[PDB]
Amino acid sequence: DFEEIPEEYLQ
Amino acid sequence: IVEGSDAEIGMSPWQVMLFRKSPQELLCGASLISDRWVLTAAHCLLYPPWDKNFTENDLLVRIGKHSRTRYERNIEKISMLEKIYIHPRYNWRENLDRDIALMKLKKPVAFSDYIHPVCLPDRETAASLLQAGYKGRVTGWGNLKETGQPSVLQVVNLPIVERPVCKDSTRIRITDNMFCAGYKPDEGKRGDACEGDSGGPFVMKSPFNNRWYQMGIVSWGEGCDRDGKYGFYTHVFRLKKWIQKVIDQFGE
Amino acid sequence: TFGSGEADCGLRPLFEKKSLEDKTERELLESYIDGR
Ligand code: NA
Ligand SMILES: [Zn+2]
Ligand SMILES: [Zn+2]
Repeated sequence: DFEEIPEEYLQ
Repeated sequence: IVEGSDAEIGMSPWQVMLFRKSPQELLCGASLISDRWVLTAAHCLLYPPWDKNFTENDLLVRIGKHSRTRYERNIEKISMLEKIYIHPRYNWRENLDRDIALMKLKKPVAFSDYIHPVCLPDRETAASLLQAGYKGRVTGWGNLKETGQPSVLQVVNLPIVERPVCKDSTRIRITDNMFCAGYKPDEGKRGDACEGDSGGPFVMKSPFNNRWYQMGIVSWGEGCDRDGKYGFYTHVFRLKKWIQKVIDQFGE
Repeated sequence: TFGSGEADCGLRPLFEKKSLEDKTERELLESYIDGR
């Protein structure tokens, strides 16, 4: 349901 | 938020969203108090009865949001946590007494029109605004009914309830570190916080200095908007020394 | 952060700072037996 967030914030 | 409406842009700049990395799901709400500290309800992070125990590494803090599910490019900011502090006497075994937690972010966030912290009340302000009948506001991306999720941030303004009436609405021990708010069945007005809103703020606008203060935190309830029940919140002023301590002991 | 906030805490760039009111604040201020 949420939208993909910029990979960089997971690492 | 049950029977609450969509918010406006820039309405609650302090409202934070606590996100889980995997699955990527909304977990709780929180508020920004300085550029490095976020404040939430401890049970959002630790609740042994259901084996909940999150750590820095499992969460993300999204600030500047409006929409619940979209990555609002260029408007929101995403930060990582450095440390989480729970109140040493958080009582999860009985009534979530002292349901407060502090999160230190990795780096400070910059403010904008959409990101700005909220004030924390001082004795005088608490004393003048925490009165029964005074309405306060709560916001969140929580459930819209008990049993139906919103697309935007919701709001609702609720009156504070007289302690005895709060007390006679439940079989749980209410302490002095909690207050309850909501409309009596007789007031024909509704609204309440619900699953997904916990941790968010309850603020009041000071008619003396036009500022918003966070008087409470969404803590618990028995369902969402049941007639006869009220929602309980953590009493931020009563736990403010705690707050101060960790902040001037671990940063700012 | 601490008492009374942080300094520039509590004033919203799109409302207080512009002297614009959001549609329900009136409701609160009125509950404190009215404010001006
Ligand atoms: Na109710
Ligand atoms: Zn909860
Ligand atoms: Zn529940």
